[PDB]
Amino acid sequence: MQIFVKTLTGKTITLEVEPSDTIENVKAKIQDKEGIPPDQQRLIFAGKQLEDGRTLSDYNIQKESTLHLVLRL
Amino acid sequence: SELLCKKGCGYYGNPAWQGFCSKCWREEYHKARQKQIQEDWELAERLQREEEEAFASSQ
Ligand SMILES: [Zn+2]
Repeated sequence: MQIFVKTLTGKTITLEVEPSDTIENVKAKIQDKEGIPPDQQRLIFAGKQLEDGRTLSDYNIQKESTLHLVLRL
Repeated sequence: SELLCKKGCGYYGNPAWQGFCSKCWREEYHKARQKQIQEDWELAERLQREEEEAFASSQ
């Protein structure tokens, strides 16, 4: 399924994922397509920062769900 | 038979769509997404402003 990741600059990143994918795995995908190292990534969904060891399904992230991304400076 | 859409549009509701017809379900889904998207942006902005302050008191 695809999910969307919006940055604070208006940019939208499209990802191919599965519900059982870990947040860490999602961060690696973002690194593949945007070059951003995983440890700089802060992912947000439904009012929460996403923890690396949980799954997309743990947060009810479904098909066409949109997350937000902030970078550590 | 009276299992009409919960939004009173006149069409029949779907038990799988929590009592809504297709259109009303779709409208609710969009509004719910829009709200969480917007709120998640507010949070992200707050997080950015937190990063900017930590970077300032750093280097
Ligand atoms: Zn309806």
